[PDB]
Amino acid sequence: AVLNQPSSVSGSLGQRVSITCSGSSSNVGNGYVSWYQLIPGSAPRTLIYGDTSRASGVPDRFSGSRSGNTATLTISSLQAEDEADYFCASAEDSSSNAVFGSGTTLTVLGQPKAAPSVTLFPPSSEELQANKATLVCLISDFYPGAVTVAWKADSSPVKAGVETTTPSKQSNNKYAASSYLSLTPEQWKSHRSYSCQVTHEGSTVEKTVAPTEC
Amino acid sequence: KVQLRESGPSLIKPSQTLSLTCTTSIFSLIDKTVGWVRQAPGKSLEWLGSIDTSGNTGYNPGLKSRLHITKDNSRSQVSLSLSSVTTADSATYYCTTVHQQTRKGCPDGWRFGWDCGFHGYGQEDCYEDCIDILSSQTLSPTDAYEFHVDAWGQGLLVTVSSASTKGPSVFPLAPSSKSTSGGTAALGCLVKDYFPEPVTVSWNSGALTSGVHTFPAVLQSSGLYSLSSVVTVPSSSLGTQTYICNVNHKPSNTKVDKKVEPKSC
Repeated sequence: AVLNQPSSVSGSLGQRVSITCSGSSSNVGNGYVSWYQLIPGSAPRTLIYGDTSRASGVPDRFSGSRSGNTATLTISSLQAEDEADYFCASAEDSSSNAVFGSGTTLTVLGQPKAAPSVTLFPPSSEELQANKATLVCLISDFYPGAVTVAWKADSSPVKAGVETTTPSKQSNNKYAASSYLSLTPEQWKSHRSYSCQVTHEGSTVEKTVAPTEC
Repeated sequence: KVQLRESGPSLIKPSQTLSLTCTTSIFSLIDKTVGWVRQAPGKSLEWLGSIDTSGNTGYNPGLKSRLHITKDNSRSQVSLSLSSVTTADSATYYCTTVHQQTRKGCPDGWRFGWDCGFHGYGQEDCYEDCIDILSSQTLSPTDAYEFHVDAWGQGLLVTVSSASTKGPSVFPLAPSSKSTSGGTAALGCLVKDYFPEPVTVSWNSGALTSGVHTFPAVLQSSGLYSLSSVVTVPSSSLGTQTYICNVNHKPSNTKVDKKVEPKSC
């Protein structure tokens, strides 16, 4: 089984949202619902147990309730660091047969936007001497967490050999992403330059590197 | 910070039996129940099973056939096994301390006599009507099952695949004259061509944490992963302060310390 949750909820910064957990009498209706917070890159964190009790270190703005077969996690004074996946849980016919909900991704609206900083690294001398070459475009400190990356060799768009990560949150709650262009040392040295172009909210930042430099 | 620590292979071939163990007695294995929870990429948390001070075991009904959980309070190790794994079993496996126990409860809308405020014989029973209690419908309490995870381990990533382990190659991402940002500069390490996940990165053995971001990995058409770790540092320090990235690839029992030297222009 799996408890039913909305896949996505959106709350505004400083306001309140509720995450719903709908089950049945054999689980949610048994009266001991727990909640869990999962931030990418960290281990899960217990928030609520026994429908309403906060775990050690859980602020007061996190509150849990239940009405029959439906439980609710209400978060007030939303902060950016509340963005995470939230799961409910309940025993079922046994305190050792636990069932979790499908999970809810919380987005906090109204956060301040930020244009990305881009640093393009050329292939290292060490990598070239190992007969490989990787251009590394690092993109950081932007919000919202969505960008598109394009590469050029001299002025020719480059399609093959590009790998780009989906943006993820930094420690300061802004987003970062990375893009890679694999080349041969001969391709690197043959062209006069390479560029990484990052588009974010209708604007584009381009960084260029040349083999004739450091 | 005291933790629960999972151990086991990071890579297992299809069909083999994933064997894990959790080892920590500071969370008294003699006075705390240990459970196992997993999460596969893009899926929700999934219960596996538990075992308490006694050896009482409870299993996820849908998976109990392939699951076996034992312990050794001697070595203070709870150990889980999962037979006939498939790619659907690639996931993070978490060791946890868990609160389980059956308690007597009343149906929703009912309260125990003593909770209603009645003292005397019949106070331990459940009552539909706390006000006119002497004529209230009454029930003997029923079992209410209580569960919640109390402590979470950091988790062990397990990849089910026929491909072979490969340690990383680490290259410097050195800062240069045109690549600075005034007072600060970005430098990092490229962690190239490893399998399976995960890789972790620290800087100067953990002493440097301000400004550090380790990116998620990319999966290349080669089937190998690469990632980068970056740190923003004072531009005036380049040359005097040594910067060393500490790369850990537990799946291959590899650690790399790479000094990132600044470029001479």
